[PDB]
Amino acid sequence: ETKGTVLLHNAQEMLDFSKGEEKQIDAMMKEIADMGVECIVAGAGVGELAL
Amino acid sequence: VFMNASQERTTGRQAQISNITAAKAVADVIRTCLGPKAMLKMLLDPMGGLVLTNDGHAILREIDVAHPAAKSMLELSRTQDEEVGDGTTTVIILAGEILAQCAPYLIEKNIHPVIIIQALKKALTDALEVIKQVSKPVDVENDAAMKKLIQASIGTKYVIHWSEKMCELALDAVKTVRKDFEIDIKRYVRVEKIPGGDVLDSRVLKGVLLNKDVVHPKMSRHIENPRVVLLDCPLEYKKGESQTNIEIEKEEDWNRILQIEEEQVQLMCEQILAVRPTLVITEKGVSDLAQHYLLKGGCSVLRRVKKSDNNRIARVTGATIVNRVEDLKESDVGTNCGLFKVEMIGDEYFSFLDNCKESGLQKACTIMLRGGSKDILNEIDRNLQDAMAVARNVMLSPSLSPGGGATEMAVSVKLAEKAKQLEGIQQWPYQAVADAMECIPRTLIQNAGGDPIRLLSQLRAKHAQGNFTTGIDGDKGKIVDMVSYGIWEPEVIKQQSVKTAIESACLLLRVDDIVSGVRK
Amino acid sequence: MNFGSQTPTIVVLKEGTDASQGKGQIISNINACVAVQEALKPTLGPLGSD
Amino acid sequence: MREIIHISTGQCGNQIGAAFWETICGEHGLDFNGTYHGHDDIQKERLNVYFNEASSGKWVPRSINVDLEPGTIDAVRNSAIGNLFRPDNYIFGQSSAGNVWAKGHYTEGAELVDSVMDVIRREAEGCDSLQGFQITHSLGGGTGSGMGTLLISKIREEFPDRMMATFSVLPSPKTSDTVVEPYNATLSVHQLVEHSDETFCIDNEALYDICQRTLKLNQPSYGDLNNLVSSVMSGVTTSLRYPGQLNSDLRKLAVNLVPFPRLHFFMVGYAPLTLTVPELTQQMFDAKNMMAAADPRNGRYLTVAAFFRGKVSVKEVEDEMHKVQSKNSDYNNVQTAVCSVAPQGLDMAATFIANSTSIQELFKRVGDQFSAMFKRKAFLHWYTSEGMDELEFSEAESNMNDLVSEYQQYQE
Amino acid sequence: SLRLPQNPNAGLFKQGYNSYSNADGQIIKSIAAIRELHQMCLTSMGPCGRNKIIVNHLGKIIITNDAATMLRELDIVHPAVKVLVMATEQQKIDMGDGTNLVM
Amino acid sequence: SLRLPQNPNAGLFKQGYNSYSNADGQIIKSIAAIRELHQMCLTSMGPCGRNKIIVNHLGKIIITNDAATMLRELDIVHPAVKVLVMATEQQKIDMGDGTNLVMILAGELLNVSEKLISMGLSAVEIIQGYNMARKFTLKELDEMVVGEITDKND
Amino acid sequence: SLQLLNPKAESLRRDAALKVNVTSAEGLQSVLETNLGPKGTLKMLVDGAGNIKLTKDGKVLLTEMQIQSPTAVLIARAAAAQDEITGDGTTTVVCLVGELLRQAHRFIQEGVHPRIITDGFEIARKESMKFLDEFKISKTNLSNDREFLLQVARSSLLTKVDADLTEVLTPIVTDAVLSVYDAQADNLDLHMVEIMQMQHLSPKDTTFIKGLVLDHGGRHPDMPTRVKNAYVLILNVSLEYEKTEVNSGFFYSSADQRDKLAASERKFVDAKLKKIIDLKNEVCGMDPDKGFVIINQKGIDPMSLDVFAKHNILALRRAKRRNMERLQLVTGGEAQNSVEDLSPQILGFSGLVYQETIGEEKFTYVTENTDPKSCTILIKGSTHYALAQTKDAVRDGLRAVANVLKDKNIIPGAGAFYIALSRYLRSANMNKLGAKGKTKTGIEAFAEALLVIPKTLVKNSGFDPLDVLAMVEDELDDAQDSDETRYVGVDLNIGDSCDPTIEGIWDSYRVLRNAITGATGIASNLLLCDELLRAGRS
Amino acid sequence: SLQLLNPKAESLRRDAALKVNVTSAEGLQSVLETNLGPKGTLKMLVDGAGNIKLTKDGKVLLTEMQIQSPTAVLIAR
Ligand SMILES: Nc1nc2c(ncn2[C@@H]2O[C@H](COP(=O)(O)OP(=O)(O)OP(=O)(O)O)[C@@H](O)[C@H]2O)c(=O)[nH]1
Ligand SMILES: Nc1ncnc2c1ncn2[C@@H]1O[C@H](COP(=O)(O)OP(=O)(O)O)[C@@H](O)[C@H]1O
Ligand SMILES: Nc1ncnc2c1ncn2[C@@H]1O[C@H](COP(=O)(O)OP(=O)(O)O)[C@@H](O)[C@H]1O
Ligand SMILES: Nc1ncnc2c1ncn2[C@@H]1O[C@H](COP(=O)(O)OP(=O)(O)O)[C@@H](O)[C@H]1O
Ligand SMILES: Nc1ncnc2c1ncn2[C@@H]1O[C@H](COP(=O)(O)OP(=O)(O)O)[C@@H](O)[C@H]1O
Ligand SMILES: [Mg+2]
Ligand SMILES: [Mg+2]
Repeated sequence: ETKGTVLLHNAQEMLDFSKGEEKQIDAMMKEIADMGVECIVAGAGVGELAL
Repeated sequence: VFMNASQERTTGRQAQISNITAAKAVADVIRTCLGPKAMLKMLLDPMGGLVLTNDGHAILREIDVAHPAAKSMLELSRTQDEEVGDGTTTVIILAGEILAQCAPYLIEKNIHPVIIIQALKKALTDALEVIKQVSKPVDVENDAAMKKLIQASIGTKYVIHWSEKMCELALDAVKTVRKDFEIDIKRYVRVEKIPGGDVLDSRVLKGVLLNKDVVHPKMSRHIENPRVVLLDCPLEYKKGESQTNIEIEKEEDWNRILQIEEEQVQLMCEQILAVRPTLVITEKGVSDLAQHYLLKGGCSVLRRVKKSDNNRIARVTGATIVNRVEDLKESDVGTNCGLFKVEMIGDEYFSFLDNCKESGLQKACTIMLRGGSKDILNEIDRNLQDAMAVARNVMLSPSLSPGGGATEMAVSVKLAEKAKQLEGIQQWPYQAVADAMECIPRTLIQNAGGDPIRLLSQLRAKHAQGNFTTGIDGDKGKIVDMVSYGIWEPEVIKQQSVKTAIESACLLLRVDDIVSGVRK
Repeated sequence: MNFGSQTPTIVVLKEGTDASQGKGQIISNINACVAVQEALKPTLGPLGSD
Repeated sequence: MREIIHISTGQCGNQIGAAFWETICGEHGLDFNGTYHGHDDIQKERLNVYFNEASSGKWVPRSINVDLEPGTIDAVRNSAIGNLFRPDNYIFGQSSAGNVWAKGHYTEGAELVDSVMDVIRREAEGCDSLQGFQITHSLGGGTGSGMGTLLISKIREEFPDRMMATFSVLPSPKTSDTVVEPYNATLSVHQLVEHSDETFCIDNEALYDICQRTLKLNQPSYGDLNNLVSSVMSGVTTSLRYPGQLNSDLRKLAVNLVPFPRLHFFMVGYAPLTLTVPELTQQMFDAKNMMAAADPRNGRYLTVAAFFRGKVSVKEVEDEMHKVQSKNSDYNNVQTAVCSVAPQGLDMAATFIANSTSIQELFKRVGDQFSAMFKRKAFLHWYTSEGMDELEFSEAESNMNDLVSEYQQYQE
Repeated sequence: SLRLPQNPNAGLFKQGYNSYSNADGQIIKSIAAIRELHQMCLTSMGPCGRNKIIVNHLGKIIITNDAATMLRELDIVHPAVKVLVMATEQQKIDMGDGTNLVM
Repeated sequence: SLRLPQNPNAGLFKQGYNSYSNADGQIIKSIAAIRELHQMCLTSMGPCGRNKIIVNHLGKIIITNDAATMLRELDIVHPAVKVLVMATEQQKIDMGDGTNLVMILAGELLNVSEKLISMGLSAVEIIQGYNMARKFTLKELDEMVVGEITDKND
Repeated sequence: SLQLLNPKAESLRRDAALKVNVTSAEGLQSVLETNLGPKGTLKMLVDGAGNIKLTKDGKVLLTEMQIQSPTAVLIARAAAAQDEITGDGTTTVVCLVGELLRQAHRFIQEGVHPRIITDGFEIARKESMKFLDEFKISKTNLSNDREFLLQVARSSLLTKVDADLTEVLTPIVTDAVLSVYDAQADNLDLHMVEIMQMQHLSPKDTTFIKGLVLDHGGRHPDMPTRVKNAYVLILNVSLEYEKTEVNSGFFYSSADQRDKLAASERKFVDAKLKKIIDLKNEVCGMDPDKGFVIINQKGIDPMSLDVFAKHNILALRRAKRRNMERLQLVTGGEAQNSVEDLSPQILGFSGLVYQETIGEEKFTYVTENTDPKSCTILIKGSTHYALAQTKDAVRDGLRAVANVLKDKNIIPGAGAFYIALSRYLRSANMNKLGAKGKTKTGIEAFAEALLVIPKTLVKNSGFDPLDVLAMVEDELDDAQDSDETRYVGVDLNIGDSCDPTIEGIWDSYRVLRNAITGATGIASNLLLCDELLRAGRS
Repeated sequence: SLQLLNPKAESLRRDAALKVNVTSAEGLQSVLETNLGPKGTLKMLVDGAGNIKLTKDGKVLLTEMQIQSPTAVLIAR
């Protein structure tokens, strides 16, 4: 909520910051799905990577 | 064309004629506003309020005249109000006459406006001499005579009926502010108003009167011996001066940042509880959290109190203005507080602070006014300023001049007698000074409804033979000596009236031309 | 007792009547004649202009 | 956070607020009946910042309009834009502040403020994300100045953190006829600085110049002025109601534009006052487009922040900044915020808000009037009668010595 | 406290009528106002008196130290002055000199 | 003679303020002001009632036969007519049924009261009459009731 | 004098200033003459749009209609200031200043001075203060007579509303005032008694609630609606996020630090919720039967509402300053603001807590307390003006009955006070008084001005005002010789005299005292003023 | 009721007409009563043409000065 801004001190964080996201979102989403859900009602705007 | 001027240059004799007519017009507005039977004046300001009074100063504040010579007459009331505080209408009504009597000569016998000025300084020098001789001293410690001295000015106001209470109200207030030379000042005299109630139960109480209540409900509404401690600072965490920007890297930092906000207010509250005060009066606002542990010791928290109301609390409770809380000691804590109590009035809450009453700093106080309406409060408040102004002159100067026009009439007689022995060119303006000094009793006779022809003739016949304290009774309209009448005024008001009135004429008489509309 | 709200004062002379006191008007009258005089100043003489 | 309340106080406050809502409602789309006829998600997905979805979608703005002159509130209400605001919101009580800080303020804070704290409480309880409050007051009047000061204080007490943004309208020396304008404007700032978190300065005298120079309306009507004020407000609020990250959300605005705490005052700058990003560059920074009387060239910019709108890329703006910084170096400061939506009526605008030492001119002026033209203790009895003393005035002039000093201290 | 009640005898005599009674100050208003024209006849008095140029509405210019002749052409709005005007004319049609002494 | 004094001591209040006492047949006019929009409601009561085109400020139109709905959009000047607007608004919020009955009954009580005030009945007795009639009216509605549902779903 | 100084101005002096103060007084008197009394006419006020608000209070009429005259604004402040602290006697002040000016103006035309006339009013006022001591009657509060409080409540309520509203709303006030008296005998009106608006079935359905009612309820559906035994908790701490004084970015480097940091951000809220869970563990016994409710003064984050919903804890947010100062009086607990130091002693007690909702709004009801030190008066109404009429009626009724318990005396009304002062001032020997000269008519002017008030009550009923005082005068002529102390009244139903002692008509003590004091001060100041003018810069 | 017949008409009834009749009579009384007796004051009827005339009789004062109020016309007649 307070000044969400990237910070990358070296190239090692630059390489992993782009795929870190994929992995994390994917993990949350897989978690949601092992429960056998097939439709989710969102309350606000949904991002493209989560979609 | 030429420069921004020469619209209609009023030059020569007609320019001074308009000034004497304009200066006379200012006195005619408040001609009836003098004496014990004086009429009131309701002026309508353009903002939306209303000023109900008979004081010449308060009347001339609201009026606006688009003329430069009359505005110099307008400023003389500020000279009298911010010097003593009594006799403002006396200043305006006397000068009008001085400018008016000198006019015949200016218009006709062609005496140049500088020779009149030289005649007036010798009249001014002789006026202070006879005013010094006619005045008798009086003892300052006599409370019986002091009550009659204070109520001399109240008699020309609406609250003469409550004069038995106002003199006791004003005498107790003046002695409280009086410092043990004998210098006093009205800035600590609190003019707080309470609409409604009866004048009889209205009384002065030693201490202050706030408009606010306590914050938390569990605060003690009745304390036997309060211990007041003044605070200036915010009691809450504040942003701070420099460009700050904390950068947070770990998850255990943000909860730490919000936790030190709780611990800093604990640190400033815990050191306040080293002395264990009962009442903590903060200048700026208060937080909901610090107040909570101020409660865990037995203090009492209030809302933001303006500076003014804290400097009076510092002299009442004996505390000092404190901002740094780390340097708080036991010596600077207020003590000897009488009582704490909160009354319920529908307008707002009111917290009372009473004093134990038992050299040092001068003590302050708040005078309770219980009028009929809002205008009655403002009317009575100006009466206290006019009544308490009289009490300062007797302490600064033990002399006491007779009232009822006897002082100014004494100036009229001696200047008239000495004008014959002053043979020369200065005789005509010197004799015209007595013609205006005999008008301030003439105005009293006109308001009383009597004939000033035979009264002034009877006055001058008895003034030389009978005594120097003869005067006109404003109520009955007969000649009654001031010794038996028992009403006296200070001599300082007579000095400012004669000095300010003559010094105003010396300025306006030198006016030659009037040119309006030059530039900003 | 009065007929209305206020009562403006009377001007003694008629509205728009020009009047002035002192030595300024007689100097203006003399300067007015000198202004007419300057038109006929170079005309005087058998070597003047029309 | 998600929502911000919008208090409007005073005759100037109510007028500017009515204009502001007239702009906002049409911006992201709602007929004055509250119904949403807009297309589509972009205009609806941040509508919860300033509107309360009621059952049935009768959106209603979250605004508290207050005034001590029944008449102004009444006019606005009986007019158009009279179905949106809930009837209970208006809080209006006789008589009139009377164009006095002292009187109006104390007397009606004593009453109107209590009623306002009551309305600010329950209606707001209704949200789950207070972020702060936006107040529109007139610095120089009676009700607005006095009440504003009281309310700001009262609210800050009941909502510690909550940011606090103002859009006070500074007085016009020439066109503000009333003589006691400076003597109020001074007492208002005394308390605006101690409490507020970000404030914007708008001067009627400056508004006249822009109305007559660019717009060329022969006689400015308060209406024109109001429309221009409304446009800047709309840009700053879009900085807020459109999904975005550049200065996303109020608190961010504050952090970005406030170097140190005792400097809240901003100089709005807006163009295309009646297009290519290079064209609008000159219009933003032209010395004549400022809505502040003081000249900014003689002064010194501290933190610049430009809010573009309409079709503009990242690089259009970045290249522009690179070009501009190069020539006005004597006057590295930059902050860009591109938006996607466009001005109602025009394709692309660019609002400009920079902190500048030049405000100290607009305060040296006001202090000069306050002191010099009241060394003679003129028109003071009106204030001493209400109850407040003269020590308070001495404190007020003292704190402007301070403001001026600050700006001078940050070496103009 | 903005607009007055407008003197509720306004149902009586029309706005063109002006009353200037006493107590209000009529005598003070009059004796003074007429001091301007008193200086006119005073300056034009004696053998060294100054004649006064009076241009009427038609344009017929007259220059005189004779006071009467003056007040005949002066259109004077003040009524209290006019008592002195035709009172001086009585001296003209009758005695014939002193027009200036009686004024 | 040419002009009146035009109501002296009228500067006590503003020029825009006006008083309207019971005299001068003004209570009859208020009954007539109710009669203007009451006749609109007659053509809208029952199954053969006719809807109303009530275009509004915006242009947003609604066609309708309900007393509470139509009165929301119309801006009314007479305060006595606004009592019927808020009275029908209370009917719609609480029960949501019988708004035309409120408008047509309360308008006719003012209609028959036009005859009572003209006869010379004091206004205090008129309120006591309808209150005593109301206590008997609500009492008899419970007495002459027939039938009941007794099942939530059928 | 003012025209040559100011180029534009207005000036009235020595006859118009007197006519203005009397004409404006008679004009404003005629407005509020018909409203005075029980059978007076109602008065609506529709300002701009058509907002409607209905009441008979003179303060609402004066403080809503803008007035231009300079005299009436002083009558407005006088009528307002007397009512703002006392709550009763508004139109009485206007009638006294409205009548005392015209009753003195006839003698100003005769040529009597204004100074000596006002001197007669002041010395006559001191006689009325001496008469209040003998005219009043002592009443002991230890008896706790509920019938005496019922009769006082019907005095003001019959004036504003009819008998249908008076009978149902009278015991609502009596039950609220019955709890005011205690051993300390300290009166508290603003904190204890409150008014709240609620659009509901009708005005007649106003009921009394012994506990504190709140205008909010549970946001989530799963949270409990009704609770049998709810122990309240007061916390002034704000549980949504706290922004944090200049704190800026959670500079995150990889994507994970982000999740970690958001979780971190909450940790501050869970640190305070855990203290509530630790408090619930102490009072966990009889959890299905008992319950727990939390009331916050500031907002609560919606993320934390699910925590309370899982434990079946009722949540209420954004309470008023006054309600936090009243929960201790109702529930009997103690207040708390922080979450560090908790105990079971500060928790209150409640016998019944339930919620009822209508439309979009929802109300929370609390009642059935063990020893409630305060209560509320939830007024029902149909329209907005119906609430405003009940606002002024309850506001003026509570202040009138509360003043009876402040003192140990009460003044009977119905013209007994004014008729008694008439015979006292007209029959008292003048040699005992210190006034002499032309003070003969000043006693008669003020004594005769008081008679116009009780016949103004008759002017609304339509009877002949001079004829219904004939038997009143004849009754007091024989009552003094009959050796029977009785006080007459003015009954408007039959047009004959009555006794307020048995009928229950009463009036407070400080109302008539402050009314004549405020009226005599205003009327005296208006008489002495002999000039009006307007001047200033604008 | 009169406005329905003639919108341009006016009417004061039963309290405003009584104050007009009494105030116009008292206003006419306060101006014209000063001429009563030998010590009365002299009036100067200065019309627009500048004609000056001194008198104390109420007939010629009211004849030259036209009366606007309807009540005082009945008293002048
Ligand atoms: N910029 C701007 N200023 C306005 C407008 N209308 C009024 N003002 C300002 O309003 C100021 C005076 O109005 P306020 O002080 O708000 O008046 P008020 O005190 O609320 O009115 P009362 O409460 O009745 O006394 C002046 O300085 C004007 O500059 C407007 O449309 N635009
Ligand atoms: N009772 C009285 N009788 C006669 N003269 C009085 C009386 N009281 C005051 N005066 C005169 O009135 C003048 C002004 O007094 P006061 O009214 O107290 O001051 P101000 O003019 O400031 O109101 C004094 O110079 C005094 O001579
Ligand atoms: N050479 C002179 N020496 C002394 N006095 C003179 C001389 N010439 C004229 N006067 C005086 O000047 C005065 C002018 O008076 P004037 O006003 O003309 O008389 P009237 O008013 O009768 O017409 C005369 O009274 C006369 O005495
Ligand atoms: N087909 C019908 N035959 C006879 N009476 C009917 C018929 N339909 C409706 N009514 C009557 O007409 C009345 C109209 O009621 P109304 O006030 O319009 O109801 P609502 O509150 O739904 O508008 C009803 O009370 C009903 O008794
Ligand atoms: N039912 C009644 N019978 C007799 N007198 C009454 C009745 N109701 C009110 N009064 C009288 O009316 C007067 C005014 O009452 P109230 O309305 O409380 O004060 P105000 O009119 O000043 O607001 C009181 O003096 C009271 O005696
Ligand atoms: Mg004095
Ligand atoms: Mg009452």
